[PDB]
Amino acid sequence: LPHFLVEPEDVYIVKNKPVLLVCKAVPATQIFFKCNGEWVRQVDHVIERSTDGSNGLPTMEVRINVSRQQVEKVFGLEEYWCQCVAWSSSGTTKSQKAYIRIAYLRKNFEQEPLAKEVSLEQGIVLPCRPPEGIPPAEVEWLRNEDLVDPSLDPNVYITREHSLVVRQARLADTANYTCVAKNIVARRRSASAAVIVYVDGSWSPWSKWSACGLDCTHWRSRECSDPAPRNGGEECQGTDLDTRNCCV
Ligand SMILES: *[C@@H]1O[C@H](CO)[C@@H](O)[C@H](O)[C@H]1NC(C)=O
Repeated sequence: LPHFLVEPEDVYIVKNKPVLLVCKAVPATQIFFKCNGEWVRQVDHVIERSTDGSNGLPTMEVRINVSRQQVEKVFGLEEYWCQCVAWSSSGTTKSQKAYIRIAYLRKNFEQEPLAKEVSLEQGIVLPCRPPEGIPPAEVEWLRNEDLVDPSLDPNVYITREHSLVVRQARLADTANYTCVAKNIVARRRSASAAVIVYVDGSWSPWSKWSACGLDCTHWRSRECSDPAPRNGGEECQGTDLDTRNCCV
């Protein structure tokens, strides 16, 4: 019985360029391809006959070119497939069904990231669902122009559901985040989502009481710097100076 060395793999049509399906078996006397329940012509087959290194048995290597027009013309229930069959003195053998699909990628995203307002300690999740296409598109994130790398920082990482997760604000500051769907046919960039990191201003501890001056009054100082109000963040609610009656 013949044993396959090289089996036909699942190939995709990029643009309109032909695909090659390599098939090799040992021992082989005759080798033919069967596409969608129909045999391929002998002239279309590119045969390669050679003697095996391990034992004195004939080895055959065959390759067929399948164009874009050949795939799209076949209309039915199941997808375009090509199975390689090998012959010998003992019997026949069947290889794995290699599925040939026309590669594509849509323009409209299923889900795009939106603008979010977050504080210094709180964490945010930026969701993204890439457009439909065969094979599925890989997801890459951009912080403004620069590519987001999850290996550089543990606080910034991309989940299995393509969403970007950030747990802090100083480790990932203010930036327009855009989701990029990457496929062999086309690269699709989503709309930029403005992520703003605000610092809510809270008062600093009270200073020491000043000496009792004239008109029986003494003041105390206060500052809005623990933490200081940055970006959109709200200012400190209260007074900068506190007056109290204390003398002669
Ligand atoms: C996003 O870019 C716009 C200009 O196109 C800018 O005005 C805005 O502040 C940016 N947002 C962030 C978070 O950088």
